[PDB]
Amino acid sequence: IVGGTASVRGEWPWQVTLHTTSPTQRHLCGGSIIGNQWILTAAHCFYGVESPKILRVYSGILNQSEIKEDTSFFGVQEIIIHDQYKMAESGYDIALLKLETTVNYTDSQRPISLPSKGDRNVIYTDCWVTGWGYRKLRDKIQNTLQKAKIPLVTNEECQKRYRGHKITHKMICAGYREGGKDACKGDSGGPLSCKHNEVWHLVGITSWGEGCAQRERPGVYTNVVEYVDWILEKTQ
Ligand SMILES: Cn1nccc1-c1cnn([C@H](CC2CC2)c2ccc(-c3c(-n4cnnn4)ccc(Cl)c3F)c[n+]2[O-])c1
Repeated sequence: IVGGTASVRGEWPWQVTLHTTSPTQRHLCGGSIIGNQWILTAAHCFYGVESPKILRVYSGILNQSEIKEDTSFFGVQEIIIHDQYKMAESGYDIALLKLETTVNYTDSQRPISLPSKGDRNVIYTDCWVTGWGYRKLRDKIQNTLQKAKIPLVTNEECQKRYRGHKITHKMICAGYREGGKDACKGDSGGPLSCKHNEVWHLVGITSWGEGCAQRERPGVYTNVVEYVDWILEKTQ
């Protein structure tokens, strides 16, 4: 996260850190708890992942340094990538992780609701991007989970900033005109979380952008509301 600030414990309890363990253990991507056995993340995260065997899902984590050899984690039973996914910039950047067991929800590990049926025309004005990613394009995975408040941009404006790409209704963009706050390397797969009527909804999945926090180059997110039917079909 560029231009963000440190979170505190329990602040974003649906945020998980997905680790790979091949050839070494490291944070790979963010993700969001959406059910007791289900993480929603980005399909692009699994480029070069040979199988679910090497993945570990950690929940209730504030600092990456909390993770040691005896830290509990969830195994991944299945990676479900959208059947139309080819590359992040062309959309369908969405994946479900089915965990090997059920999360028991606690103050530190909580689900986030999907965008609600009937809220199709809600204007979200309180949206936050979170993660352990870089604070600038040439950096390092951060220890403490970072947060940044970022305004949604219309798809029309977003297309004007990305005239080499097809910005579709299945994407949502977010960013300041002058830049300064954005996701960056290591944040993808995590949530764009928006609060409406004091309830958090998973509005976006952090996906891609041209650089990090550049002026007139918003971050691009998978528009979760357009995949609710797909999510429900897979989780049922
Ligand atoms: C894990 N790891 N450890 C070390 C390095 C990394 C690493 C490297 N790239 N990535 C991912 C993709 C990769 C996981 C398949 C990635 C790709 C793009 C973005 C991104 C950007 N950026 C544009 N230029 N940089 N960022 C801007 C906006 C928005 Cl909205 C974004 F999503 C974020 N991430 O995370 C993780």
